[PDB]
Amino acid sequence: VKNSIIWFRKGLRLHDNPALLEACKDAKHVYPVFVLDPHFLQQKVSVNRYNFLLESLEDLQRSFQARGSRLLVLRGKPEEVFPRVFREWGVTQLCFEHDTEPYAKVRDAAVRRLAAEAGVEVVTPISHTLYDTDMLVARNGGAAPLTMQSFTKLVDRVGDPPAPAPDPPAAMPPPAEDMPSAAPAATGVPTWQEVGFKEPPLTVFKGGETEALARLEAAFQDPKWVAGFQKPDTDPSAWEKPATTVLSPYLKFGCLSARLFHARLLEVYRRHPAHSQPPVSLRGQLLWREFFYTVGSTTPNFHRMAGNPVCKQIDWDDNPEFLAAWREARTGFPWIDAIMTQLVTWGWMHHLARHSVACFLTRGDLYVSWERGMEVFEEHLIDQDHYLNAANWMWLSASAFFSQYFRVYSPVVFGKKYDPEGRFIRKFLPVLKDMPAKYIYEPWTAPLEVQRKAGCVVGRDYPAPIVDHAVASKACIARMAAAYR
Ligand SMILES: Cc1cc2nc3c(=O)[nH]c(=O)nc-3n(C[C@H](O)[C@H](O)[C@H](O)COP(=O)(O)OP(=O)(O)OC[C@H]3O[C@@H](n4cnc5c(N)ncnc54)[C@H](O)[C@@H]3O)c2cc1C
Ligand SMILES: [Cl-]
Repeated sequence: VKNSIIWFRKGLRLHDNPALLEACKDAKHVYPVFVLDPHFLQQKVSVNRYNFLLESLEDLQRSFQARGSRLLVLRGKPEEVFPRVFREWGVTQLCFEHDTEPYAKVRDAAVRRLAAEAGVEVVTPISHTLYDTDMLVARNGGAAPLTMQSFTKLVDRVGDPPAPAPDPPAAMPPPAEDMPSAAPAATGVPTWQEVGFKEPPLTVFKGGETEALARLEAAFQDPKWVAGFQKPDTDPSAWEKPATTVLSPYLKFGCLSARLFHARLLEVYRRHPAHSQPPVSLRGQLLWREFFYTVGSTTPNFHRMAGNPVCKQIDWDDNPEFLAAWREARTGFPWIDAIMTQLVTWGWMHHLARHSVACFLTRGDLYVSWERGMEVFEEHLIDQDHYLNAANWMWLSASAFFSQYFRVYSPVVFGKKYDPEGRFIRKFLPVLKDMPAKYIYEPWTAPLEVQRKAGCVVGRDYPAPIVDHAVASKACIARMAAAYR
């Protein structure tokens, strides 16, 4: 008979899951499997992203039960768990979504060999990205493009990406009854307290495929906003209704199909001929995701500086005092400390908001390595993608893709253009809620009668600025110009 296993790592979804469909085809029994590392928290990972993953698994659980099945959350490592359940369940086929990530390439190489030892068929379709990221390198001559212009001219020569796969059947072959490794008490979705977190999550974005589809339909309620989308013209100060889609946490874990997003974008573009074009368009943002995935999967040490052939060797300073003040939201700049607060509370900030902290820490003011700030993002960001994190942090440090270090944001004037009243600051930094808008972005310039009337004395309730931006930026820019020579 055909007993199959659909292995979930990314792509935590039922729509456009081309492996679920193969695993359910002519199958007597289907085993939805997610391998969960029981330790990991004893080795880095906030309770915001892990609970977002757990909520995404609970959404798959309710979706599989509504179709007569059940999600199996197995404990242990894949190399130790799969050889057991292969012969316990009589597995003849193993399906899982393809992953071009470095740890994944090793992990999958190991499982495949084990699946070949047990006479199991391995089917790995491509559905996490838009196109075969390897066909994009092959058609280009054998090398990945290094500019967005050249990549967008490449995908247009390939054509439209594959359409989203059809929905799975309303009834699925359930797991076999009375299997020891499929016991409900052992294969259940754990909560954030049971895995070893003593702190509750504070994010406002819930995980799951159901929430990803609902937030998708909400963004497409106004097709005029979808068509004329220009990313660089958005608001980094909007928090009640973010100026963007906020679909990156769902696209990272796979709760939302990139093929479904692109297909819905083309439907709106066909009825709006004057829609925005890449890279500023909504489709262009998906192409940024596809551009960095193509380059990083073919580039050695992409997540690092040393050994990276595409990164610029920069003598970044080792200054734990500046790094700690930056990650603890105590730099003295309310605009910076608000975004670094939104980082640990929500796990998501606007793209231009992430531009201000990454520039302030690196080539702008503190001259600290982009790897140090990337490690701080890798823990709090609920949308933490390996290739997208690394390329964007090299972008902001003028170490790759970006070479314009004379462009430094002011930790005081950038946010004032969008939010002169400081609504964003008063929300995430309530210690400055009564400060007048004239000194909200520069509290150290406020009079002391003013400071006390508002309950924020600089040096007692809110720290002074750790650096002078005019002095710090002048010194960092000069060193960047020497390195680029
Ligand atoms: C220092 C730094 C680190 C970042 N780290 C991450 C990360 O770990 N994960 C992550 O998903 N994005 C990362 N980004 C990119 C960008 O900030 C986010 O994708 C964006 O803020 C998410 O908002 P959204 O989902 O509303 O995007 P939208 O503007 O609505 O775009 C929709 C989708 O396009 C993709 N996208 C958008 N902008 C980019 C971009 N610049 N690069 C690549 N793909 C993009 C995402 O999949 C996103 O969900 C980083 C950017 C910076 C400057
Ligand atoms: Cl600026």
